[PDB]
Amino acid sequence: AGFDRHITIFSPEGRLYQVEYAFKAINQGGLTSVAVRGKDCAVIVTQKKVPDKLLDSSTVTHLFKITENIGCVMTGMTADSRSQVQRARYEAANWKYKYGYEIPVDMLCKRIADISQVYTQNAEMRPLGCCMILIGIDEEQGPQVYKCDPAGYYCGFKATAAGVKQTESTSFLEKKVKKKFDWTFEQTVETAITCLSTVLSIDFKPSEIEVGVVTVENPKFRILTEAEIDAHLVALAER
Amino acid sequence: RGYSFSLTTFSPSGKLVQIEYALAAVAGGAPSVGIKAANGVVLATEKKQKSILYDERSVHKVEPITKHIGLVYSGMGPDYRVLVHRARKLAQQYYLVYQEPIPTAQLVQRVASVMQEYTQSGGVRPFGVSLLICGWNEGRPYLFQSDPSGAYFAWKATAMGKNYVNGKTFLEKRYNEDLELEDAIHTAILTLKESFEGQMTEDNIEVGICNEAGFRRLTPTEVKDYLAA
Amino acid sequence: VRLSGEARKQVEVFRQNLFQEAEEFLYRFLPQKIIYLNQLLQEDSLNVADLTSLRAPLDIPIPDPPHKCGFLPGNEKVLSLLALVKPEVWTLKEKCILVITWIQHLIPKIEDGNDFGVAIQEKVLERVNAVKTKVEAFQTTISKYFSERGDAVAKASKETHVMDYRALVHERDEAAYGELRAMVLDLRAFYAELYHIISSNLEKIVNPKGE
Amino acid sequence: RLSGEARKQVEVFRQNLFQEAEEFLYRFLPQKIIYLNQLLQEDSLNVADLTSLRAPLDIPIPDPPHKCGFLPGNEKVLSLLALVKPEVWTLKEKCILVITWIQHLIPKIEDGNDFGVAIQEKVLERVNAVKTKVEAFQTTISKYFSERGDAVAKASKETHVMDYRALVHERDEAAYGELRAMVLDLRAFYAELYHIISSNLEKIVNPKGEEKPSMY
Amino acid sequence: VRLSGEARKQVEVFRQNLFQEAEEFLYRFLPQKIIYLNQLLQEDSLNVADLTSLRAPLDIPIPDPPHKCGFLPGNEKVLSLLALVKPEVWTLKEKCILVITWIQHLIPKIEDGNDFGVAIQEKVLERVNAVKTKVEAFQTTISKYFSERGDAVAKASKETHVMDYRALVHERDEAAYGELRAMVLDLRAFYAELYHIISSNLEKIVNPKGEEKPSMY
Amino acid sequence: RRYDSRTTIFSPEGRLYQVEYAMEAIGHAGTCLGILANDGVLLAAERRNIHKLLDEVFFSEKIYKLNEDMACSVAGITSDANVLTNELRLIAQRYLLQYQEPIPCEQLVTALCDIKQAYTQFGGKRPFGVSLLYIGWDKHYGFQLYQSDPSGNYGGWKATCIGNNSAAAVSMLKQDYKEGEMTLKSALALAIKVLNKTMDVSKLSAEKVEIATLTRENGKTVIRVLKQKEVEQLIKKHEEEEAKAEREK
Amino acid sequence: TGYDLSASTFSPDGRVFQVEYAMKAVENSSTAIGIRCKDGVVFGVEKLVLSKLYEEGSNKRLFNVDRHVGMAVAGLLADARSLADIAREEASNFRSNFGYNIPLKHLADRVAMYVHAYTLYSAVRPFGCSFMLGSYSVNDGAQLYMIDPSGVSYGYWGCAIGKARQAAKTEIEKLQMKEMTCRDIVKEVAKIIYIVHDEVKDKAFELELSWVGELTNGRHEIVPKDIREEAEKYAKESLK
Amino acid sequence: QPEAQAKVDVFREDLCTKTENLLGSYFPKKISELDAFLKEPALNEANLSNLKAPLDIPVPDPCGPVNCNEKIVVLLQRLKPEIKDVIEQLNLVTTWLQLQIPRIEDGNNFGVAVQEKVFELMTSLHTKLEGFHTQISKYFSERGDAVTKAAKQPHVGDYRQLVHELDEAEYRDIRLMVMEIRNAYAVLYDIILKNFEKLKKPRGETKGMIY
Amino acid sequence: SYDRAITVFSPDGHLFQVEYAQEAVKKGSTAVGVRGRDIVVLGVEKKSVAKLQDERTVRKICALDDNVCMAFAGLTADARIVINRARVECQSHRLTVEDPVTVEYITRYIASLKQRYTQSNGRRPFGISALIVGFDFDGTPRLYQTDPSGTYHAWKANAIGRGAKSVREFLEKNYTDEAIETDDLTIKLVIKALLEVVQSGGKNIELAVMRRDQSLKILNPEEIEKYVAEIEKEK
Repeated sequence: AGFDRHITIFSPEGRLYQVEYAFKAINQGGLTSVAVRGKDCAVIVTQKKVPDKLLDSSTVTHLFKITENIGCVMTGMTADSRSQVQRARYEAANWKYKYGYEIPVDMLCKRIADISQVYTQNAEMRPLGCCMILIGIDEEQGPQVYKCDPAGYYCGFKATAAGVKQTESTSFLEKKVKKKFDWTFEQTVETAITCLSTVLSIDFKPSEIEVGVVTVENPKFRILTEAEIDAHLVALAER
Repeated sequence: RGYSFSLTTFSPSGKLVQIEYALAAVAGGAPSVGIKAANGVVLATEKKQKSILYDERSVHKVEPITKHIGLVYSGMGPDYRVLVHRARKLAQQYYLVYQEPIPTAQLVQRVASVMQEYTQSGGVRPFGVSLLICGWNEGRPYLFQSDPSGAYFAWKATAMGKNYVNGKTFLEKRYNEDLELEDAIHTAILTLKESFEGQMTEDNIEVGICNEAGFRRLTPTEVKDYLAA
Repeated sequence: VRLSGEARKQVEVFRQNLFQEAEEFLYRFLPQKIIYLNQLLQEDSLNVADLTSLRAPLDIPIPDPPHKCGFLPGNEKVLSLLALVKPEVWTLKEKCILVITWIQHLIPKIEDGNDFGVAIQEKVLERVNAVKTKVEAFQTTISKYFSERGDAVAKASKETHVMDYRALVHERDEAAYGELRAMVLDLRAFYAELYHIISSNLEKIVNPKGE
Repeated sequence: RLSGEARKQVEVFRQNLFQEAEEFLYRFLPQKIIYLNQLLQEDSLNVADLTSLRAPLDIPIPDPPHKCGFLPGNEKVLSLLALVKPEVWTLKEKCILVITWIQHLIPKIEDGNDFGVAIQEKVLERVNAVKTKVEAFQTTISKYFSERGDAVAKASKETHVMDYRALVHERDEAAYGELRAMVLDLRAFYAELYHIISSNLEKIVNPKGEEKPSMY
Repeated sequence: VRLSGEARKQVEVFRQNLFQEAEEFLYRFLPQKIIYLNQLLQEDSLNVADLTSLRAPLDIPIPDPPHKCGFLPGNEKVLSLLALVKPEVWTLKEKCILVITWIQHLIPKIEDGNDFGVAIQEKVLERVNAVKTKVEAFQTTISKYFSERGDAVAKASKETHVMDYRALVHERDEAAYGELRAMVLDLRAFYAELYHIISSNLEKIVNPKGEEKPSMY
Repeated sequence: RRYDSRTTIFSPEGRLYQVEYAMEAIGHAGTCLGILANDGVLLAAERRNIHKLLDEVFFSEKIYKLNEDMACSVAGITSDANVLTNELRLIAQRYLLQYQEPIPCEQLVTALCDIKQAYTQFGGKRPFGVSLLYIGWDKHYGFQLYQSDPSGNYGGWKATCIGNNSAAAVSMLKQDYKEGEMTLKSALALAIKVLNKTMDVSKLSAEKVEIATLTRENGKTVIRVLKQKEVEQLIKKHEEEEAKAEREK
Repeated sequence: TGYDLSASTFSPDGRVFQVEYAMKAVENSSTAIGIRCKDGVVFGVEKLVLSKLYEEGSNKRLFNVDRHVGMAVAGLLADARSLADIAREEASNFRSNFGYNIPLKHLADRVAMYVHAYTLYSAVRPFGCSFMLGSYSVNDGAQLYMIDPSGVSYGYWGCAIGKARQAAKTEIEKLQMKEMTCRDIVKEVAKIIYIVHDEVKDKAFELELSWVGELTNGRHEIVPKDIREEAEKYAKESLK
Repeated sequence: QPEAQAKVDVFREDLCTKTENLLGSYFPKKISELDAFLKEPALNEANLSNLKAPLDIPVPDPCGPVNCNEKIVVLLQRLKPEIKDVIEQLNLVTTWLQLQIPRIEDGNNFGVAVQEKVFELMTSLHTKLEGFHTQISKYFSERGDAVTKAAKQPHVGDYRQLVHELDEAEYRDIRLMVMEIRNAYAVLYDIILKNFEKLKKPRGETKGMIY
Repeated sequence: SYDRAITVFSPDGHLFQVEYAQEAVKKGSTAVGVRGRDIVVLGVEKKSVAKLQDERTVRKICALDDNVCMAFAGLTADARIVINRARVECQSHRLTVEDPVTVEYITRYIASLKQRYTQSNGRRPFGISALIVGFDFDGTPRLYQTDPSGTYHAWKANAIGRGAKSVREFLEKNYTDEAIETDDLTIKLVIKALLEVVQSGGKNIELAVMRRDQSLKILNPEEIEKYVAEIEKEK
């Protein structure tokens, strides 16, 4: 063949197989992340797996804060994830400097995604093998959830997942939105945790998951403590 | 052979085959339809979503470059956005220089020049997207297509994407120059109705129109009203 | 092609039966065959230490130096070993055919890229075809034993003066015993290698082009 | 330094080859295709139950514990053979003609602009393949008589064995099936030759193409 | 290596004889042979239409159901056609050998580049070796005909009751006639293909490396 | 093996095969024609795009005006054609800015051909897969017709055709063209004749051709595109004349 | 398979194999370990003596990348020295601009991003070094970080790199570093290195140790030779 | 000449219709029929001692006519039509695919490669099925030669065993041939159905119009 | 193997792409140059009119300056570029040193340009060889030749292009001090030499002369007809 092995060249069917391989690179990590939106809150959950006891559990995280009121969860290569996180933080601060107001979540996602496009069009560099999911509150639009992928697609979502169990998780979430009644903050967090736990079969403990939330009442992105996570987990088991 | 992989290499029989492959990438893209009515021009495309989870309001396949110009695409979504930003920038440069809204013909020339600019260098790939650029200038409608090759053509009506040949045949059967846009939108949704393989709804399609007023994306309620027929 | 309802049903039942049989062979029959071949190897008849013991009695009159031949039977020992091994040989050939067609049905539509899965599938079916040709060679040798021993015995009876033909008959029996024991061993090895390859590469074999 | 006679001789050979190629391609191939289709429609090639074409063998069955009369060949299969054999020889002749025509059309060897030459070699290997298959069919036709004669001679010599008698009947059956397959593939070969030559004719006749602007 | 004047003379004599003979052959002998084989296949004997004209009597006494076979001649038609064909095939093999040697002596010193001319020489050598193998196949099958027919008639005489051997003898004769006409066609075609390829590529064949360069060295 | 890649490697026997492969591309293009006459020079082209749902919004699909005093018709890749025409217009206007006189025809052709040669020679860029005819009037040499190729080599022609069936067009023009005797009307009739011969369509549609003429009137060049009525009249006259020639026999 | 030739490429199954091949580089290296305790961080390296000719205190794998941080490396020594120069430049730039000693987490992030730059581009290979960084500041505390050739960075209570990583990691795991103090940790680091050293394959080694902590007033420094000798004697005694 | 193209196009249209009908109906039906024959009790016999046929040859201390194994002969008589049919259908689809091959061109060689792969598997199937057809023929000759050897040498015991073993081997080979013909039909249907778009339309209708 | 890049040397140290460009020169139309005592004559064959082409556009002989002219055999576009570059260098040299260019100076410059294109990959050699003629300040006639490689050599008389070997053999035979004695004899010598390799005499040769202190003169077709007639008659 040879139509793979370079991002620039098109297949005879015009598919650009290299970026599709970058999509597989996300699943190679073996972790899953889920994001679900609510009427007044947006949450991100992801597996936290510590391979060795010696590792400091505090340092390992896939949840990062792009700015005070935006948070992200990265899935894929850890290094590419950290690099994209840094680029996102730079883009947000530069937006604030130039335009005088906090970057919208959609525009941040668009900037990061079009950067991913310049990666998937120029020859020498490779697409970053990571996926981003951004959550924030916009005053006009309420909560928001968005996802960047290695291709440059940046579509917004009511709820999403990324990682190895993405298809199972989106099947689960699709059923839940179809039986739409609402999602308050507690139900939002419960839906996220139930989705992740059901698709993985994990039956989590508080250490195994890390959750981050935004709410219209408290717009700042915060990563909940193990105690708060256990509080939500116990509520799930009780009912 | 070696002609297949290189972009700056004419194959034997003189074909730049990577560009043909980019056109094949366009053909895989979703259906898009453009019909130039006497008093307007309608751009329509399917916005079929993988799941209910997708939020339709987040992204649009039909975008305004200017007040009186808008365009739609079939092909690669990221490439579409690169060139839609570049098109908006080119139009604003024209407005700064001449203090007049850019003509549709001039804009399609400039964006096609950009698309050609990309094909020449080996380090870059062609844009795997084609566009239908519609506009109303000088009290006249316009419809244009711009391919990955960097070439542009002027169509009374045409279709891109999946089943574009069959859609074009359906159009040439159904097309009348005397059509008003009220009828032309119906013909466009029918042209797409040929090729969905699904039950079209207000969400599953995105359609926009241009006229003396200018380009606009008619709302989900509007397209529901037109779909009711 | 227009698909009749009955035709669709027929193709679907074939595919279903094939995939069910593939799972059954891989997970139930194959280990049972491995343990069976283990115990067969452990049997005393198949691990005879002294090959001169199975030297058959060939009764043809030594010619007096300067009358007729009675019935000469075949070696019961090697015949019994053949009775044991031959079913296993043909059984492995059948199951190899099953695995080959199962893999071929799992091969997807041809596309330009993401072809590493089909490459893995092609590698596995290449090994399976190699196992099948070795098994067919065992069948050829099993067929050859009878004809070769008959030629040798007939030649010895026709030419009683030459003793080397009698020595040859005894050698044919010894070589047959060795070959049959090797056949049992490598049948077990082929079964195990098939399990190893398929189990190791199952994800790509069943799902080559990603999702 | 060609003589006038030499140049005229090679010229007439080239022209006759070209005319024969055109005549074959545009007239002979369709006519033979329809004719072979008619042969396939014919009932002789379309015999359903091969027990019918089984021919009696009058070797005396031996009594449990004198000379066989003239034992004839099977009339049906030998007649079918009489039908098919000329067509096979004809196809071999015409494929040789196609090979010669292509080879004469092959241009002076030069680097570059070799795609037409590659097309020529590709069609040449295809016609060589059908040449291999038709000569193989000729060999099968030839071997049938010898093997059946050996079989019937063996059956006569050893009357006790009836496997040889079954072998004679089986050889007749296999010969009938092979003859039907031969006619079918002769039709297919003529059609495939027409398809490849007609589809790639422009490059086959003019591989290098039109003369260029001549940068020099 | 040190060469005597006599040694140089002998080598130059072989070289000049080979070159002049190759020129004479391709320019004169090849057209003559092309037309000769053409008229020969146009001859009526080669274009026999009814193959039963070719089949010859085998006087094997058919066995009556319940004495000796006379001299069984070879097929006069086939042996006469073979007498015509055999000089031509051996002649073609000789001339292909001459062409091979001519091109090989024209092969230049081995060198790193400008190897396109020697590549042309190698390609035409590939073609001439191919036709050499083909004519060798013709030469062996002509003997195979006689051996096979002799074995067939011996079998038919030995086993009179089998008529399939008699049919086989007739079939061998018919197949031989078909092979012979295809053979003369192929011989003419090989002569013509040799002429075409050599004439087309003679410049690079005779002068592969090409004219002397300006000598930047 | 392969000495046809990268457009910078001389193959053995010293041939640049990339430019030859590019010259192969123009043959696929729609035929374009130019004829030189005593009173004027014309460009005629076959609008290969004959899709029903296409609009003739532009001045011409194939014919381009480069300057007040000259025009061009293009056969080859349309994108490279657009680039080359933009470069041509800029070159002409640069000369007018510098010398305050119109660009000479040969000078403009030579400049663009220098660009086209440059793209051949340097490694990364492909040769321009374009061949285009130039028509213009200059004070030094009057009416002139020029042809260019992907190689960057140009020549002056009394009449020539580029594109599909260019050999047939040139063969027809050779016999028909009368040196020193043409007028614009006769040249238009000849153009219709050779176009009818080359173009596969039995009847020239008069929407499947575009004809433009360059003439000097009142001391100023005028480049005009014959309108559909004019070319309809021309094809009607040619059909009548050819039928009358047929009727006599 | 041409997927493994370059780092720009992806495998069809989503793996960048050049980076993994570079990760295999460090395993060729002799082991090095760093352990973090309450007082500070201790580093240790098993520096194999290739020849008697080579001077002692040469081929140092323990570098000082700033006064308050030290670096221990495994993998290609050239790439490691270059990475140390990069880290020193980053620390100096941080001091010059922001006016204070660089936080270790930030320094690890910057050098990790510099490393991660190389995995992307085709022109340049990934680094062939994996290195540990450690510092003590009264504000931040004891911090130990490890950077792989990929540019992944994490904080480790105990860490090992090189050939004997796994064995060293289990030995470190059975230690309870959090409660312990540095002057004991040097002895246990010596014990672990002497354990994992293979006498048959590796002829001899000279234990190279360093620490940073409150006992230094937050300066990374090479161990005083008396303490080195005490720890080495203890390690030889425990080895039995 | 357009008349030749007209006739050849009539032939190719007939081929396309016949091949489409073949895939739609005949291949599924034959898969069903052949698995039905496979599951028939006759093809799968528990003990080949029942398969054994008598040899009336005398045994030493002119023979009565020995007979073919009627079991083997009836199984072969039902098998041989299946082999001829599958070979005929394979030839039909092979010719169809060869006719669909487009004009050779530099670009868009994908679709030609798909046809090449399918043609490769068709060639492999052709080889194996022709081997089956040869095997059926040689069985009778081998059995006849063995019984004649036994008659010439009544004393030689293992020639009887050679005859019996040839019969058993042919039985097992018959059932394997039935399996392989079934699987050949299935895999051909699967491959052609999956790749039909490119097989029927290799280049594709799309025209770029860069010119 | 070693023929795909200009930079790479071969085993035995042959740079083969420059050799291929030198081969490309051989394809071109013939050109011939001869040094008379007071004339330098430069003659070039003409391929064909084609009957619908204007001869003025195609001219192989060109004047770099008042005192220097060249003819080329090889790629026409490359020749045009090299001619323009040498012309601008001529005027620049006059600008810089207030003196007219010497023939060896301009052939050195052209050779240096061709050499510059050979040395670096990413650029192909100019596929031309040239014959530069001029009169120096002393008034001595000068003839120089250049090739794609970048070496330059003075020649009493030479040819380039197709049939260069044959015509230069003829010229080695014919050339002598006697022939150079007369200007008409020099012109007739070059005309006979081109007649050695050309289809037809008058139609297919374009010839020019430079005198001691006069500009280039392309001889009229009538004058060439008269000279070939004089040459034809003498035989």
